[PDB]
Amino acid sequence: PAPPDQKPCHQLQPAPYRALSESILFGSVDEERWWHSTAPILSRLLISSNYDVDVQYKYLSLYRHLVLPALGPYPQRDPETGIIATQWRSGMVLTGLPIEFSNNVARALIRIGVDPVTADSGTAQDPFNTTRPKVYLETAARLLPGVDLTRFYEFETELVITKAEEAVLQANPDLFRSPWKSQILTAMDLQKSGTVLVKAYFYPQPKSAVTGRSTEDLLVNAIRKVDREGRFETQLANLQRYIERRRRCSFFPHFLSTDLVEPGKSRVKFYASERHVNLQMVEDIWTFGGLRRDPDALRGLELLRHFWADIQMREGYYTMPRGFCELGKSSGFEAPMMFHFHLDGSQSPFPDPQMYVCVFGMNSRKLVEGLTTFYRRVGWEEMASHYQANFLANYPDEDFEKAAHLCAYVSFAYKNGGAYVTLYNHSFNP
Amino acid sequence: PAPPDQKPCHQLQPAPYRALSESILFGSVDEERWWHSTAPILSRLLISSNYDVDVQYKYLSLYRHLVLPALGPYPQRDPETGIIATQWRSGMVLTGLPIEFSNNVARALIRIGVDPVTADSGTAQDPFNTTRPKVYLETAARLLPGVDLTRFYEFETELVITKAEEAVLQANPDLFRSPWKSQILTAMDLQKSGTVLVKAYFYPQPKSAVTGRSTEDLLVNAIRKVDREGRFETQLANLQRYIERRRRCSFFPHFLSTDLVEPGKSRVKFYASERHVNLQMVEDIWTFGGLRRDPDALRGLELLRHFWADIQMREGYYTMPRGFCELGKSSGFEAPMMFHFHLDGSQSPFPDPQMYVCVFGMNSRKLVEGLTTFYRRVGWEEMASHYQANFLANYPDEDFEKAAHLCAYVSFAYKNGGAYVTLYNHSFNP
Ligand SMILES: [Cl-]
Ligand SMILES: [Cl-]
Ligand SMILES: [Cl-]
Ligand SMILES: [Cl-]
Ligand SMILES: [Cl-]
Ligand SMILES: [Cl-]
Ligand SMILES: [Cl-]
Ligand SMILES: [Cl-]
Repeated sequence: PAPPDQKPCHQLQPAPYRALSESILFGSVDEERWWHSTAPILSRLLISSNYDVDVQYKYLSLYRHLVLPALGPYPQRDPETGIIATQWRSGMVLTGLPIEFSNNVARALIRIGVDPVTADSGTAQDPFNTTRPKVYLETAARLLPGVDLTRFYEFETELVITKAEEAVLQANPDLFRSPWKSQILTAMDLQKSGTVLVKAYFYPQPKSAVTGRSTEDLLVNAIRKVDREGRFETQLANLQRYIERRRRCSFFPHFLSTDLVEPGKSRVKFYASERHVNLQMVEDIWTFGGLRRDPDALRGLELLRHFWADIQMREGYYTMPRGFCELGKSSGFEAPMMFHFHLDGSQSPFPDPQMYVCVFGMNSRKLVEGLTTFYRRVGWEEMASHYQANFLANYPDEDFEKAAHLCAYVSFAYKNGGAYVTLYNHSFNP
Repeated sequence: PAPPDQKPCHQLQPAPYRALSESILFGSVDEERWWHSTAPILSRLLISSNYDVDVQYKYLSLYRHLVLPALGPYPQRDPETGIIATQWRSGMVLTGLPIEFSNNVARALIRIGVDPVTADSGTAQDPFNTTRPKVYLETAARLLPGVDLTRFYEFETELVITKAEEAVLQANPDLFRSPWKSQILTAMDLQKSGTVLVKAYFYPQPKSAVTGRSTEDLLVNAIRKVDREGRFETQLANLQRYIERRRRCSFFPHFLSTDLVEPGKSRVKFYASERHVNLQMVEDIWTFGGLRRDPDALRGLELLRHFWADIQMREGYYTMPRGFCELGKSSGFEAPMMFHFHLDGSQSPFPDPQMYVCVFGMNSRKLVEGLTTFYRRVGWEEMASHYQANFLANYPDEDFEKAAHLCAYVSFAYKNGGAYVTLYNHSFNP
């Protein structure tokens, strides 16, 4: 596993962002303000991760053309409270913003997470944001080669509410009281070659409310129905058997995601949240109750233990987040830990697990110091030396003694004898 | 005078053009087809002229955002004749296309000439294209720093028809029978630093038709009225005295152009067409009847003589162009020679002349061979070696035994002890 690139880039206006900024005519004030609040962070991420210049420009232009209009209204500041939020509170970030850039610091790859929204999203005209995500994926599909939507349609049919089911949730608003209303989210994985890999995420909590089927049964029946070839059947069965063991409760099946490629090559990730945030519970999940203890499983768990200590995670029993914690809102915010399970079409009996720890509310500078300690432990030299100062460079006017919102989640997997660490960070500067 | 850069670039899809092409969503089919027919030529021009990568992207993006929508309907092919034209026939090129990229091969600088048009331009809704150029310059002005429109307004008021005068030309179409209907044209000079210098050109032949004032009196009264400080007064007077000498006819005042900067720093170029295309007439104009024979004037004229022979220009008496010669139309096309006079605000008694020879209808490959001979004569080594193959690389599928439309005009001046040569070339690939 070749160590990740990390070049320094602290510049407040990186050259590609300026070059485009001085050339773009925006047909919307919102698109213009979004750009100036996020494009500098994207541009820095791209040059620090050592993407080629041509590819930097491809992606900043794509950001401009495809993403900006899908971000909807620019966030607004409350005069007296100072809190800055958008009317639709996205399930993608705890700040509720519809945009997030994530940094795979094991490979130096950037991903753009987008909750496609309109001015009507959240309001009476569209209270569950049904159509705009689809339109976004459809547009991405015609623009971007290799983007195959067959998996999205199959899951949309099973996992997203129909127009009648909406009416039931409008007529009777007591049946779905959660403010987390996002059904679909998107992600574009930006490869070094210029190719974009698109993923869709499905959150069927509203379909659950209207049909009386639990989130688990929806996810599993969905996956099981779409899986014609039965490539996921073994891993899925054993994940179910594990969720069964756990129910006989703190483990909660939450959502899934799928890639958008040829069906017989497609791969799904099943997400579950866990509220006992402690290292004995991580082992239980990581090893499926001690059933999955091959060398690779245990070697990864030893390293997971090192990671957990290095970033200084606190143990605890943490309940699902009450509302949101938007910019201006104060965080020491505590939330649940999370796992995805990778249904990969291999012959492995168990799908590969990936841990997501919510670090939102932990001092972000401190957290990144702990990560640096971890980068050194695994010999990621360039990243050890340069990442922290690139991290802080994205939040120029911010106070890092108080700031605990800059990193929201960190994920850990073990792939090819190596740690895989991804930071999900604050992607917005007013 | 430091010799011009010229790097080779023969690639059919240069990297910046691909990078943008794979990222742009076009809200118009016309903008999309325009882009694919012209952006490769612009991208090649920019890398051969050795512009920085960031600046290449600034300008290709600007092309995309500001220019593409101003090009109006994509040109259409006639099934039986094969001729390819746009409904509005632009006065900017003999092909009638609203776009032209010109190459200053003395400095390696590119300029974008644009005739801003809509789907309505030329038709009953807008037969003289009055508003769209203004809108373009106004948009460029808010986008681009340093663009000052005070000069444009002053000349627009004097030189472009009012809405009543239009009505007179519609009601009575016999009063203006010329198909050259463009009143305003634009040019963006792309500097190496990233700064864009915008010029406006004014063609008052229609205002002439409705007011009964000759083109000359319009141009001179216009310049004279706008010139508060009297910076142009001496050069203008002597140019008039010369036009007077010539009338007492083949010399014809045609149009002017102005830069768009601070007024007291502004500079105008007065254009006139000459139909005795021969070297004795060039001397007469160049030296204002033998009144302007300082060493710089005569040293430039010696070099002009070399240029004229090297590109193998044919002498002759040539009358103004009857209609257009569009793509698919056959050229050995003969047209008038042309001169501009640079009213520069200096203390010189005479404004600097610049010759424009119409080479449209001369074999373009042959012409560029003759230019290469000229580049060598003046020691422009890189340009001598690489320009021809960069020229031909812009017209990939074309036959260069017949092709005489690829270069339309070539201009010659003498600035700072050195030749200044600019090619005005075909900027479109179907
Ligand atoms: Cl590079
Ligand atoms: Cl429906
Ligand atoms: Cl149902
Ligand atoms: Cl803390
Ligand atoms: Cl460069
Ligand atoms: Cl008017
Ligand atoms: Cl008048
Ligand atoms: Cl010839």
